[PDB]
Parts: sequence; structure tokens; C-alpha cells
Amino acid sequence: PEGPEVALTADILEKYFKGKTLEYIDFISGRYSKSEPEGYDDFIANLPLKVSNVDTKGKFLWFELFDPNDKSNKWYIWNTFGLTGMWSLFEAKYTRAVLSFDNELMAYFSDMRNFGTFKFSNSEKELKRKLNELGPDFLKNDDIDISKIKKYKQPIVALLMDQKKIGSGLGNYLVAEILYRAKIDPHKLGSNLTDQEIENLWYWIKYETKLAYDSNHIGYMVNLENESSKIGRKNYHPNIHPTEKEFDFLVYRKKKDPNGNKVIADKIIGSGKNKRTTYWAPAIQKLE
DNA sequence: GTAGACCTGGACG
DNA sequence: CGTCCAGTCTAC
Repeated sequence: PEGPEVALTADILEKYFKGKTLEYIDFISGRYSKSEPEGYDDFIANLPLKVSNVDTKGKFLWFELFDPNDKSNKWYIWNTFGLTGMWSLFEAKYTRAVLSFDNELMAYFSDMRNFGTFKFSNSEKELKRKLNELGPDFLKNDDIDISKIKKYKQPIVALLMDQKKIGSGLGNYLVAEILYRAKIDPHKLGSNLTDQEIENLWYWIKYETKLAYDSNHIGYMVNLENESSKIGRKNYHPNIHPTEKEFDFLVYRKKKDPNGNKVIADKIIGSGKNKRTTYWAPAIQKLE
């Protein structure tokens, strides 16, 4: 669940559930079966509700609902995928939440590690502040000012993994692939990047996110792979055209890049128990 | 900057 | 068996 997976998932959810009426939501296992989500009791007390939209910003997804007869009464379902969260049209393994729509329609959210989150709110004010905590969506926003990179004396890989400083949506596999394509050493500080490197990086961020979004089976939303190939793709970053028809890992979790160059599995980011692995090829990515 | 935790495996020896 | 590896928040 990196930006592209969450965006595609929302598009599929919109295809199958926009305009549908939600009658009930149940947490059959995981964290929310042990302790209910924030705002759950009030939400259930207000069902049924019609789904007006399903949107995303970076890795954050949310459902917007309302009472047909009371268009003022607007509710939101906040959802975070974590590391293994997945939505599906069938009750897959690790199903945690079951959404019951009218006419027997069903939607399921499964999450093996249970790192995903759910929150219910009928406050648009709160949702807005939540969205403001996230930087511009790297996939959906075509006019981001990444030149802001230069203001940070931090490793470029850290700045890109951050969901607020420059933009939102990039995760561990996307950043590794983007820096390799841009030929930039992960350790390189944003403050040391040239304007030439900046515009180059921006190019690849768009290329990689769009390629990922257009893919049908990268592997992090397997429960909807059949649906992925039965729905189109919004034309984000209209001017960018990836040559490959399916996203492929050039360095992430690889022993060597496509040309035999050694791939290092570096521990640049995090500390203690939150250390992430950054894959890069020293022969290709340099500090220039 | 450094450490841990949330929670459940898969892959490997 | 055991040992790594696999988004985000909290605390000294």
C-alpha cells in the first residue's frame, strides 16, 4: 500500500460502491474486534448511509457518506492500510472488516499484521486538518514544488519517504526505484542536490508513480488484481509516458540491477525498531 | 539521534 | 527450531 495502490483501490471502491447504501460495518477480528474504532458507535447509530465518494491523498483513503434525506448529515470513514492492508470484493484471509451494503453487496478489508486503521467522523473540519498534515500527492498532483528539497540537510531518501515535507504517497519500494532511475545516491542530502538533479528527480517521481498506478499486479493488492485489469486508469501526469507495460523492480529486493551491478541493502533511515532497508546500486547512483 | 512497540507471517538454514 | 525481512507512532 503505497500511494499508487491506495489510489487504484479507491477507484475500484468507487466503481463498485459509489451511490450504494451502507447498512452495516462489522469488525470480525483484529484490533477493532478487541476494541472498537474511534467514532464507531455514533457512526453505526446513523446507518444506513449513502456512499457519495471514495478518495485518497498519498497513502490515506476515506469514504464520504451522507443521509439521502438529510444531505447536511455527512459522515467519513478514515482508513489507513499499514503494511499489509487490502480491500476486496470477497472475504479473503485475514479479513478484519466487513461492510454490508444494500442488496447483499459486500466489501472486505483484510490485514494480516493489523497495522491498518479505521476512524469514523462526521466532522469535515477534522478531515481537512488531517489532509493538511499530508504533503501534495506525488501521483495526483502534477505541479508540486520539489525544489523545496534543497532546504533540507537530510538524505534524499529520507525526505522522499516523509509524507509531509515534499509530497505524500512514496514508500520503501517506490523511493528505491525512483532514486536508481534518477541515478542519485540515497545518502545525498537534499541541500546538496543541483537544480538539474531536482528537475530530473521530479521527472522520475512522476514516471514511477504513474507506472506503478497503471500496473495490474505489483503485488501489494493481490485481493483486487482481477478487478485491477477490469478498470481503467485516470490520466495522472498526462505528459509522462512509461515505456514498460508493467511495473518491475530494478533494484528493490534485488541482488543486482538489470545490468549485473551489485545492489546494496542499506540501512539509512530509522533507528531502533523502525529501521528501513534502502536498495541502491553504487555503480549507477552517485553524488553528482 | 537512538530505542522500542503494534502484529503475523514468509523465506531461508 | 532460529534468524532476518516486511507504515507509522512514542519516549529519553
